[PDB]
Amino acid sequence: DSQVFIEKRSKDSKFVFSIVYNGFTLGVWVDVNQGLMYIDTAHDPSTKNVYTLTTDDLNENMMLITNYKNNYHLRKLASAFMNGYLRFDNQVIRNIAYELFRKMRIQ
Amino acid sequence: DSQVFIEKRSKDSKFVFSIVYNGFTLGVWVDVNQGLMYIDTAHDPSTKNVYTLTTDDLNENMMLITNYKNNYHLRKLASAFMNGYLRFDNQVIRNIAYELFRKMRIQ
Repeated sequence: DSQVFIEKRSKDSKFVFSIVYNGFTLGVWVDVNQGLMYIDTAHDPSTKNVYTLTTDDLNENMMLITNYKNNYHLRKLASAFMNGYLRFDNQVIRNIAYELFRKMRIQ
Repeated sequence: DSQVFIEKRSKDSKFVFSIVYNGFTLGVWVDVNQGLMYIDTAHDPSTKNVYTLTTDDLNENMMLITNYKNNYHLRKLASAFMNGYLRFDNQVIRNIAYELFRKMRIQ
């Protein structure tokens, strides 16, 4: 099933933040020189940049514009995905990221 | 009502494309040096870069990822809006752009 955006994170990529989506944690990583972002299960368990996203959406984190003040890393994620710069470690992660993205909105 | 992202287009801004949303035409313009994009009613009636967006959405142009191949200018629009780089000529235009954005999705 279309393993095109499927790349493992590069040696020089750096951790930036995590998303806990339902209860599953996804680590987001950046390769600065390449201009690519990667979503993997690996993460740093002590980071300040953590975002709880849930299917029912009580904290409104699926609302990119409602929460502009607080959600900077999510809006970048969504940009990178739309501008073609997001990479996923696995097809499973990919299917999870897709599902996450499907319930986001620009309001 | 919050006239913050309300700026008229700059002297050096250039036309890039239009969106016909329901039947109303919006011209999108870029100021390259400032890194800002503007939505106004002005447009170039002979451009090739035209995108028909409709509330019921038959052509699927509200699906940023479904139509990745064809919708490059829309994905940039949505990026600019989320990264804080979109400006609107009027509050009316703004309310229209907001409404347009509300029915878009990342699928």
